[PDB]
Amino acid sequence: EVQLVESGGGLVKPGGSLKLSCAASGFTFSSYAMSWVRQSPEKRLEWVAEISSGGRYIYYSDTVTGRFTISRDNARNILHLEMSSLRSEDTAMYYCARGEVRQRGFDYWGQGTTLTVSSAKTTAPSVYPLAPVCGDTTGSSVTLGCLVKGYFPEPVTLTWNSGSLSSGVHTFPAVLQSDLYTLSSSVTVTSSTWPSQSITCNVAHPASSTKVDKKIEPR
Amino acid sequence: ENVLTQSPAIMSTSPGEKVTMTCRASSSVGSSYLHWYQQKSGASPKLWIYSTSNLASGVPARFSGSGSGTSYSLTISSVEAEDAATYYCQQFSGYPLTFGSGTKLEMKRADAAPTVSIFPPSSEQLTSGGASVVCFLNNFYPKDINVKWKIEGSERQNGVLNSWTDQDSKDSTYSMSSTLTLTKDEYERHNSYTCEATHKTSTSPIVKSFNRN
Amino acid sequence: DERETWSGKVDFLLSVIGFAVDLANVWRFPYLCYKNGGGAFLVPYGIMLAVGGIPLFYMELALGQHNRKGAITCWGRLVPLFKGIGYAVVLIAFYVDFYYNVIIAWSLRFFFASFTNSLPWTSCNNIWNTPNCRPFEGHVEGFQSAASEYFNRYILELNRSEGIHDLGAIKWDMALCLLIVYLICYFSLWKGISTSGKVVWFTALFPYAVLLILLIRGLTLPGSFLGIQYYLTPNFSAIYKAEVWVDAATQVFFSLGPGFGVLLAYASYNKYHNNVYKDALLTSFINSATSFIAGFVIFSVLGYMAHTLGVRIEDVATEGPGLVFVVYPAAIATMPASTFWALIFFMMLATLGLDSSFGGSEAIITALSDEFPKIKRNRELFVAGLFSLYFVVGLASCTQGGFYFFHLLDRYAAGYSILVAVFFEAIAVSWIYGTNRFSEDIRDMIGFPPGRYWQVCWRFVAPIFLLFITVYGLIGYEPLTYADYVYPSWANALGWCIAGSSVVMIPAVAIFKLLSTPGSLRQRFTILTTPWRDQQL
Ligand SMILES: CC(C)CCC[C@@H](C)[C@H]1CC[C@H]2[C@@H]3CC=C4C[C@@H](OC(=O)CCC(=O)O)CC[C@]4(C)[C@H]3CC[C@]12C
Ligand SMILES: CC(C)CCC[C@@H](C)[C@H]1CC[C@H]2[C@@H]3CC=C4C[C@@H](O)CC[C@]4(C)[C@H]3CC[C@]12C
Ligand SMILES: OC[C@H]1O[C@H](O[C@H]2[C@H](O)[C@@H](O)[C@@H](O)O[C@@H]2CO)[C@H](O)[C@@H](O)[C@@H]1O
Ligand SMILES: *[C@@H]1O[C@H](CO)[C@@H](O)[C@H](O)[C@H]1NC(C)=O
Ligand SMILES: C[C@H](N)Cc1ccccc1
Ligand SMILES: [Cl-]
Ligand code: NA
Ligand code: NA
Repeated sequence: EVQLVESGGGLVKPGGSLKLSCAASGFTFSSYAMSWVRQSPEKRLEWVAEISSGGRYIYYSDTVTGRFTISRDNARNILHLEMSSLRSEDTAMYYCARGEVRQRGFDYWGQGTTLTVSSAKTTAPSVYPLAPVCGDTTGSSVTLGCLVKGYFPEPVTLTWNSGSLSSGVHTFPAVLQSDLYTLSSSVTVTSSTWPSQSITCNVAHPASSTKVDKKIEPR
Repeated sequence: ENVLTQSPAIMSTSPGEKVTMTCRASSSVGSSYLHWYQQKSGASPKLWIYSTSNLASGVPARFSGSGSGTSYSLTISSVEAEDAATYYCQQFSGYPLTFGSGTKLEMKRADAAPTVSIFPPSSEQLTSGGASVVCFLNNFYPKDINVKWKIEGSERQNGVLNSWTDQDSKDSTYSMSSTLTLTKDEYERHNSYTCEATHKTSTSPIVKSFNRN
Repeated sequence: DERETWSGKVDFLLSVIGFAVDLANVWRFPYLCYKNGGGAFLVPYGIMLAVGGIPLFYMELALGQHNRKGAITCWGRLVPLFKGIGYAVVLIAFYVDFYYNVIIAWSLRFFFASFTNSLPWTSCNNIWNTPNCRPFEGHVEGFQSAASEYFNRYILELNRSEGIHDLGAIKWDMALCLLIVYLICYFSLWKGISTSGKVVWFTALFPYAVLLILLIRGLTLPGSFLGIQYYLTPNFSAIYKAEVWVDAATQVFFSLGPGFGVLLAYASYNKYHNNVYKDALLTSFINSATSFIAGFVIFSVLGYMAHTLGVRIEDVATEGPGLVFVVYPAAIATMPASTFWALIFFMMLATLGLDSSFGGSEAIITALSDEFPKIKRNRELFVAGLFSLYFVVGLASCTQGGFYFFHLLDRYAAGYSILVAVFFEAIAVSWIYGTNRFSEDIRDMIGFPPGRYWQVCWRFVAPIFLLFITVYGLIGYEPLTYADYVYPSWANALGWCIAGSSVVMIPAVAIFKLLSTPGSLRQRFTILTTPWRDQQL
């Protein structure tokens, strides 16, 4: 039906600039005012800017005023946030949101696009298999693990056996430490299942062009 | 700027129980301008209640909203596990538009002990010059848990990373990962590695450990 | 900005309600109900109110609140090619002040006349009477009622004038009343809305006090239910005719004030995020509801005349000045405690007119105050000069032939002129400026866009609504006459001058603005159809 699609987010060095975009569809984009709303990694929602249906009334939060510029292409159905002299406080997921009636709120939201503002250089994860200790079966079941260490920026894609194996999986959110995320995943299958059948941890980190797979053997 | 403070900050509830949560503005807000959004973990916010009382499209009748001036509230008359999410209130009575600080709603359930597991560094990592022991602590409740590493019998406090999963939509339990990283030289200068989880379920810490064969 | 603002929202609402509710709420709406199928008339009336009147009424109010300037500046900032609309509207309001105040003065004149224990207009044996005088309304022209001869032969001395060419002696007792009116208007308007919006608490509220008192004395009279029957008894056969819808269209249009720049000026002192839409609806409703009520007030008494005083209902059921200055006072005089009913009736008549003259003048002052900082700095001076020009030219209507002068302006000053002005106002807003921009303006103010209903009405319904009125008002045209007198052809053409003198500003000023602008004519319609809001970013 109505659909909004933000795009353009990515890593940027401080003071740098970038242009987010939202592709409206499924409704008459000219008729509705739009807003950019961001969510910081600490999950706080913060409204950024609003533009009129006809683009003639623009409001900005004091946080971004004179740095951000909201824009509107009513012919091509595209909303725009033009950022500049970015700073790490601007790191967030940016949402594009419909909101023509104030008395009714932001009735539709995009899936969001992620801005990361850092001086950190992009670096590929090392992925390590986590095979269980010497001995000592068991154990109606066994737990296997995978260690995705030392990458930046977020996101990475972890799955098991290319997603065939979704039950029993716990994939922990990454945690930044001295400008490098570390991440891990645990998966548990019945003791019959392993090592009788291959269990591979497959990891993707597009920002660094990585695409590792790691079969787990009980060395 | 009209700050909106919400309490509680986090909230646990058994399915079927009533839940209330409040929104306090630092300035008066017209009731036709107060709204609420629910945001389930990993998803975008959804409009939920608009101008105080009005359920959004698709919002089940359990929900209701009330208030005026500087005080408003969301109420769920009988909670369901699908209702677990973070709720945000919002104003449009004035620019800058502002969102509330959130009430994260969570499912209460009967206590469950962690399934601790300890993993020695992989050979691929030791050859790198690194060494991180890992200790998964899976499927427990309530969320609070305390991991504690020991080389020999000595505890080590420095150099750790802890991750917590969001509450499971299925069994409503929590899980955690703790990673102790050392130089390979420090790892090989010593033999016994232990990781032990104090948790409410037991007075005795749950302990997993391994020597270097 | 900074721009002065209403001392409180009730002041604004009363200024608007006071402007819109005037004498025609009393002396035309009930007559139209009686003439057009009773309560059946409410159907065409309500539909015209909904698709024509209120939408135009809403529009000008929103537009004045958004652009925050008076009529000249506002239309110039909105569509410069049509800045003339502001000039047209301004001196239409200017002409209307030349005669409309005379009705108030007649009201004061009858008021000062009722300080007595036996009302003058009762009987046919006075020095001003005629052998042909009857105690009450008849249906033969040569035999007036005692109240008709009082008004005509004593108050007006209209019998002594042979026409508009023969204005006769100035009647200083009237000039005194005309002056008192202008004094009341001056000390109501010199200080601006800070006092004008406080004065209206009386002038806008007083009539309802009197409407209630008269409504009770009315409905307690013998024969009062018979009157209500003539007033409201349905007859949907009327709905079939075009003339009835035209009567509803025109009544709706002239009863609400839209396009006179009056609502524009009043809304221009609103806080920007005021809910002007809620104000336009509450306010429209009160205007019509007052007409509905007043109808009961009139026809209860009209019924009492037919039942008690022995007179055909069709002879007493009438519109315009004759109803309030002759027929109603006639009925009052037969009642016990008559002196009391007379004093509050004529007081109500005057306060009914005062709020309205206030708005007409304010449309002018505010328009000129915004075009010219010179006069804005000197307001207390400017109005004094304006009301002076009013009082002096107005002395013509205090002459013995003065009714003939009043009647001329009443026909030509604003009637045909304002309809074309408002027609361009609708066309300018919806089609040049765009409903798009306007809806967006309204949301920025009140937080939501106007519904597609209000949009369809402004874009399509309104212009052919105004068109519908203007065309039937042309096809029905006849040369001006009053009673047995027929106006001379030069008098007719002179009123056509007053009529077109304002309308002509629209194309005049458009022509003149084109010839100060540099570019090619594709290039020049655009520079003059780009809003001031957009040029400044
Ligand atoms: C006889 C006297 C005492 C009463 C006169 C009756 C009017 C006051 C009523 C009759 C017809 C009514 C209208 C019936 C239909 C509507 C549609 C309604 O549409 C909307 O809600 C617009 C969407 C938006 O809110 O933006 C707006 C009011 C309106 C024009 C009403 C305005 C008030 C009206 C004129
Ligand atoms: C004449 C009899 C039958 C009915 C009397 C109608 C009177 C009482 C009604 C008609 C219009 C009404 C007013 C319309 C305007 C407002 C604005 C609002 O913010 C305060 C109330 C106030 C001031 C209303 C008070 C009551 C009122 C004066
Ligand atoms: O209502 C009649 C009443 O007053 C009349 O006097 C006039 C007066 O002559 C005029 O100058 C005017 O301004 O005031 C009154 C208006 O009617 C009669 O002269 C008087 O006898 C009678 O009682
Ligand atoms: C009637 O009484 C009034 C006082 O209210 C007085 O002014 C007037 O002269 C009286 N009329 C006559 C004819 O005496
Ligand atoms: C709309 C008012 N009933 C008539 C009026 C009176 C004075 C000026 C303009 C209009
Ligand atoms: Cl009316
Ligand atoms: Na009216
Ligand atoms: Na009035």
